[PDB]
Amino acid sequence: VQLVESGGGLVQPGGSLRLSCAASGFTFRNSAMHWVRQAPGKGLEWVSSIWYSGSNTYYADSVKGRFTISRDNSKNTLYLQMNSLTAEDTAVYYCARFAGGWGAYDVWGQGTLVTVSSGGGGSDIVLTQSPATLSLSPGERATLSCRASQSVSSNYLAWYQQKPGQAPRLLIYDSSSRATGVPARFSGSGSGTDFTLTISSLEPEDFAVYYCHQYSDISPTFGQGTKVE
Amino acid sequence: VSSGGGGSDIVLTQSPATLSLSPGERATLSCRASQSVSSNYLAWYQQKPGQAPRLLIYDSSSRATGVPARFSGSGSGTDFTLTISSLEPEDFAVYYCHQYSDISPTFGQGTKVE
Amino acid sequence: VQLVESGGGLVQPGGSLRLSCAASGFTFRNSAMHWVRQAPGKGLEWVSSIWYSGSNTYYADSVKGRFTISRDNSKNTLYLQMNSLTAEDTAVYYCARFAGGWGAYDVWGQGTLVTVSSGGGGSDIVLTQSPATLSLSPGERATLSCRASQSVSSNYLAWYQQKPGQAPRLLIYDSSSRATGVPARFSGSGSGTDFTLTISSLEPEDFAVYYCHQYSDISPTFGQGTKVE
Amino acid sequence: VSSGGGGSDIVLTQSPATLSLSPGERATLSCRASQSVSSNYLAWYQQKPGQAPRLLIYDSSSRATGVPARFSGSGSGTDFTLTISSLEPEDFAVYYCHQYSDISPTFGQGTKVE
Amino acid sequence: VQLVESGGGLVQPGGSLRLSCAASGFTFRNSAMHWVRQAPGKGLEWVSSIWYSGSNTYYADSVKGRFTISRDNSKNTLYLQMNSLTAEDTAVYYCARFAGGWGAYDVWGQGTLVTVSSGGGGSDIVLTQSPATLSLSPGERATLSCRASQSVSSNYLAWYQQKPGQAPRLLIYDSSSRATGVPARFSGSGSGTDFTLTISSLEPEDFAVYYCHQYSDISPTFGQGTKVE
Amino acid sequence: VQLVESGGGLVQPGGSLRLSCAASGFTFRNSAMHWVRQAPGKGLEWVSSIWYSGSNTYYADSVKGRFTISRDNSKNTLYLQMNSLTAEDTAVYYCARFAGGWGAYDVWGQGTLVTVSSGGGGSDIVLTQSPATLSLSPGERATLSCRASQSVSSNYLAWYQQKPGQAPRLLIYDSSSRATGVPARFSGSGSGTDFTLTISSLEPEDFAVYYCHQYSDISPTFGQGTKVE
Amino acid sequence: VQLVESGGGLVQPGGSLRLSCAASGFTFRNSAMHWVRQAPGKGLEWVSSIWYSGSNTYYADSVKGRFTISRDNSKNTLYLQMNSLTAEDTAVYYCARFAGGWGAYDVWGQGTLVTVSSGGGGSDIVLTQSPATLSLSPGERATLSCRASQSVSSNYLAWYQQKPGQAPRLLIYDSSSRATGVPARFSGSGSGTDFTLTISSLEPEDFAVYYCHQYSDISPTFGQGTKVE
Amino acid sequence: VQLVESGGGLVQPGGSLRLSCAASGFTFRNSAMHWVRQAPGKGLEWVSSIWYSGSNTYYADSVKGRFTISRDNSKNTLYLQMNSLTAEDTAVYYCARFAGGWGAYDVWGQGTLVTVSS
Amino acid sequence: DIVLTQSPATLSLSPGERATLSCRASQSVSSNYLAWYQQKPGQAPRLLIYDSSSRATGVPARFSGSGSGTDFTLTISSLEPEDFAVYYCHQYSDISPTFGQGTKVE
Repeated sequence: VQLVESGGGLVQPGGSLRLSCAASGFTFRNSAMHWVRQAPGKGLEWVSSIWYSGSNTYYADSVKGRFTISRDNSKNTLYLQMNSLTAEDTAVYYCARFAGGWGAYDVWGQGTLVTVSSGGGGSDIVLTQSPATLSLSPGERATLSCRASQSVSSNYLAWYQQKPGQAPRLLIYDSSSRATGVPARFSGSGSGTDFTLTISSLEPEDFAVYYCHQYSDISPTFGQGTKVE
Repeated sequence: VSSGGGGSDIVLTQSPATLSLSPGERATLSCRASQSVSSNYLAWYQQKPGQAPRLLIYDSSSRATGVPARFSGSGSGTDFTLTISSLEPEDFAVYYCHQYSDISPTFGQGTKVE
Repeated sequence: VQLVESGGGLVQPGGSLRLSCAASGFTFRNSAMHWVRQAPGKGLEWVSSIWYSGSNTYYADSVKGRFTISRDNSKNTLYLQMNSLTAEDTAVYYCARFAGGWGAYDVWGQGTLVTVSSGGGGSDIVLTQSPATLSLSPGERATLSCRASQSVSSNYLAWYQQKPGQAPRLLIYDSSSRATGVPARFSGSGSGTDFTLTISSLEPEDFAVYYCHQYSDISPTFGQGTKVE
Repeated sequence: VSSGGGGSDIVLTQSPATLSLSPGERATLSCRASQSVSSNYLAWYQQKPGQAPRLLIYDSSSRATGVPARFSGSGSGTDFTLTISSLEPEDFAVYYCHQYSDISPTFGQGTKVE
Repeated sequence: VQLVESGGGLVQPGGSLRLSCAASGFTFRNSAMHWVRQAPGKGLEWVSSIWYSGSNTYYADSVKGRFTISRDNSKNTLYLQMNSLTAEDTAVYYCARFAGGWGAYDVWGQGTLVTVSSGGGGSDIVLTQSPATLSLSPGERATLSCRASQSVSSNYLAWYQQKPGQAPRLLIYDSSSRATGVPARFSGSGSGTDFTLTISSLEPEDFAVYYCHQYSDISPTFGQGTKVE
Repeated sequence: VQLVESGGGLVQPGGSLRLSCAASGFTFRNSAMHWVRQAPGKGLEWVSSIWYSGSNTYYADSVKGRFTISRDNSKNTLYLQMNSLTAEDTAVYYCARFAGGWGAYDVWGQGTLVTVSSGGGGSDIVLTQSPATLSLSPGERATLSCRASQSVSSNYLAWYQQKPGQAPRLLIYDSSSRATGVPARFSGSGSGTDFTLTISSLEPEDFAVYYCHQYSDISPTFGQGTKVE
Repeated sequence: VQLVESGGGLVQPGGSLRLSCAASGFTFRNSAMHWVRQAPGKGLEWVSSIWYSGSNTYYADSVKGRFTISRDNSKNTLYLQMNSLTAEDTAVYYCARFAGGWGAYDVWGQGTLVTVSSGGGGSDIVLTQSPATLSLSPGERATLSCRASQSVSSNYLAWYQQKPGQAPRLLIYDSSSRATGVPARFSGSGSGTDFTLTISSLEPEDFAVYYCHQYSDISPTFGQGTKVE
Repeated sequence: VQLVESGGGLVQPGGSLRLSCAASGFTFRNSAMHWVRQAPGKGLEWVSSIWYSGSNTYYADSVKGRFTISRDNSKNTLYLQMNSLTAEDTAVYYCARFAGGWGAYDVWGQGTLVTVSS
Repeated sequence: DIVLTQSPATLSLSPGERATLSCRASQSVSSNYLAWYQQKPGQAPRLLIYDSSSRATGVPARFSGSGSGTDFTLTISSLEPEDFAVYYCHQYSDISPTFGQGTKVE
């Protein structure tokens, strides 16, 4: 009672890949067969299912319209055709026999890694903001930190304010340049890998999420935001 | 981008997120469903790093073939528990619960026993 | 300055796979290009090397005769053809530009996982012998243990003696049955998962390596051996 | 089954296999070669889990572009050292030495700094 | 140049002991002499210092008011009078000549072991709680385990809840009896060596430390606690 | 039913102290009364017990010969006389009524803090050695680090080698001066707050524990050692 | 059921020491009480025995005539008077209750270390000879090594030959000076910490044990011998 | 340069308690010495101060008329006499040397817990 | 009576990050007689900064004080695990010393 999986590998975004899973030791032609995937460092996620002729094939919203599950019962083989691949499809994909009330996923393939990437070496500039949250009162000072994994050339780092339900608003660019119409209580500083946004005396309208942003290369990245509440 | 309705999949919440224990000690894992799991169609899996998941328990309490008796599951409806009576050094892994009572299969996010 | 890898995946023993690495940002036609691999939980290991017009390709002894490195300077692409794959080829493979005294491996691909397996996860009964070594004198008793991860049906467990440079000898089969010609000082016992080989009074010819062996299923396994010195 | 080994390969031995340290402390890593490394063509790489190796030092002592000054390499012949002056939380990784002084490149087996 | 030590041994808590250190090979009357101790498995620790007539004598904080250093220059002998001894004083004690900028502790005695103990065991009933820490949300269930090294006769095992800065509060006794006023969500169970406390639905006021406690013999012991946070 | 405690506070090592516990709401003269303590941050620990007229009283091994439990039934008062106090006695002390099979410790006093200390600090120079453990082969180089919390004036830092069961042995003093008889393969260096000991080519006799030691003030301190194995 | 031991420590050779062991929890007056000792890094060794006053006290040959076992049944105390102590008495001494067929040594004291020494914190010069054995034929060369733990001043190192049943015979002194009547085929060399004895062409009369010997201080030491077969 | 504190403990309401602080390593006779307290879970709170002969001793309103600060310069000791104790006096009490412009509270005692309860 | 208000009440940060703490007085602090103290669980407060900007003996350079008048800040350049504690500001410019309510860095 075995499932021999094959396929996978490293593929460019928008590319195609076909996974196969060869069964032995059970009546494959009658079995419900599923695909399950697991993103790196994440949990298990169901992908697709196929059963007898007369039943519906099912897909998760993540893959419906791009992936095609199929089977060739004469070769006891399960297939997953993966088209229009995206970085979010990066995961280890498992074939599995579904036994329902008689064992759930009782037989698993060993799994194959599918990585969807056009990148090189190769590391985008990661921005880490601190603290994650600041609880303050009107009139008090807010000091926000943005640290980059690499030097931000030309200090091309910007700060944005975003209130709920609204688009982000530019506060600071070029690390220290205050945009037109921004009150003087906003000020940015720092260089290289260490940047700070300071709100000298908070007003009730300054409570929002604040993002830092580096535009010193072809791969723009954002910090994950600091909420000032 | 969605094909579902106002509807809501059955959400499984495992607790605790992490358990640090020693060999010989008891491990008690919780799985909590947002809705009742029909027919008690809930399973437990063990996953070690770099390996495929391995079935431990199905139908909430039925121990899979080849699984040692120190593993046991219980509970019904929305409250399920996996108990490892006396941990062995081979038991340290990530454990997932899984409901298969409907068309939209869902997993818990896992409890790491370290 | 980028190296964009593609390929890899899960394949069965004896299969073939081709890896590719597309370069940009440097004069690929002048650069020496290498392949480096890393087995899971292991260190880095050089695989192959290729350089300019006067093709002078080099291979590691593990792959010489099975792998072929090549390059197409018109597409700025490096290739690795991998034939006769075995589970020992399971690794993450990196392409890398070699700069020698001007940077060693200064540019790396992101790496792609190549896994060579026929579906091996392990239903096989694992036998653990203890202790690994026993130092005793003639006339003393040697007590050897064999422990199975699962119950050995019908007590189909055997014991063998092996001296250096010679084939093993059957000592005990069916857990307790003494083979033809075996002196009565050898005796086996136990059932299920707990088995013992006893040498009542050691003779100078009894100092050897002893293996246990279960034949209760279709995946036969051996213990890893106990040396009696 | 062998292709003619072996061999003339320069063997690199790293020590210790593991270093348990805290942020702010000094990490001193050793790489010993079985034979003299001509031109001191020895490099050091940093590798974090799931990522490609990153060049730290080449030509025994040359700190690569973009590498913080707290990394420094030294030594010659058969005795080489990588020093991390004051560890940062991002410096905890596996470190490999690498000789490229001949046609058979070899790596050390790595030192884990945890 | 040598320091010859004598004294030490095994004494009961609250006892007294005097160590000696006879010197030869140097001008002892002018030397600064120290005592240094080392608990089993631990590091070196300075204890006391004495020097010329006209200087101060110094003591470590822990021994101040208990130990007295002294010297008899006519007999080239150093002394350490040790009073109010407790288990924390168990250590090998060294006398050493302090040379300062000309050799620090350049001469050491061979050391004598001082052990302060009223008994040799050890054979108490050891309670082991698991896990040490539980991070849970309100409404979830907490299952706490208490394992005894020996059988708890009559199942005389109690559970206590303690909040920061407050005295412990009895929850369960006789393994399963809820104390008066304890809500029904708490419940104890088990027998022999395996006991559990179960909090069925955590309230915000239930987050505290929980201790088990066996009172089946003349040497009561507690578990080391489980913090439900 | 209550226990009203009194006493405690801050005393110096070698001092004495008496705790009291006045009972009300029950027939005190028939109840067994215990003392339980809890060191800062640690768990509960039984101290002493006392019972009826034929007083068979019990003590924890650490306090035997130092503490005395007693009771005055005419005053409904429990006492704990504490002599020969050291830092390990620092704890919150509770009196408790022992109900046994009808409630264990069902009634507790509110607890009083007893702190034994000869001074606030503790403001010494802290030496931190790195790493704690080095696993090396003969012929390799051991590089040991000793960092100080404050600058070591005059570079008054020494290194010692200690083998199991032997007294420490001076290797280096004044940060970099080799003691007489110390081979050239040992060498110390550094100044201010950063010091290193280097053993260039490890011999089999070099595997031991190494300590650094600052003697630049009247409070000598040691590192906790580095084990070279 | 407990034995509380006390006494021991570091004492001069020829000195005296008394050990005590206080019993509780059993009818001490009826029990046979023994002393057992354990030299550092060695096994257990019986020392003495005492029983009812109608039986005889017993001693091991190691201690008979110098040690006195006694008991005071009114204090439930066992004693061991240790007179005329020698370095061979250095050991951890245990008191133990002997139950014979009803428990052997079922109750032990915790043990106290007795060290009998007159030396300082420094060690004697240790000589290590290698190899332990040399099997050679007549006419062949024998090369023997003696390595000292410390440098041997003035090269005061000697070599002796000892045949079975005979006194040692001087071969070489001052490392290289051949004694009177010694054949020229014997020759010594080396200095400091590395010394060698060479027998150029072995004769059948040269098969014996060979010892090195350092006389550079007041504490003479010998190597452990190399046997030439 | 240290302050060795002693005293404290658990006392009934209305009871009395005396705290001590023994100084060494500086010219205590000339130093301004303060008591500062910290109730469980709360912040630091100044209690009392004493200085040279010819200066005024000061008390917080919460202890004025119940607590008495004093010193014995011959013995290099600082005292706090705590009378008419209430549950609100429950706190860890610190003695501290006040250096003003040259280091504020630059030397602290280790603190002793005073709990007032019945 | 000078009231000192510290902000934020809580700062959750990782090792290596900077902590910026604010102390704001209801009145001007004469001579900038403002101090900062660090207190760890179970221990006495320990002086870090005095005179608004003077670093006490033995205090690492990673601690820095600044400000004047009514606005003062304590900055910890690179947080270490032993730096996680509660921090109090303290004005001693008048006869009624007052403390801030503390900022706990966790």
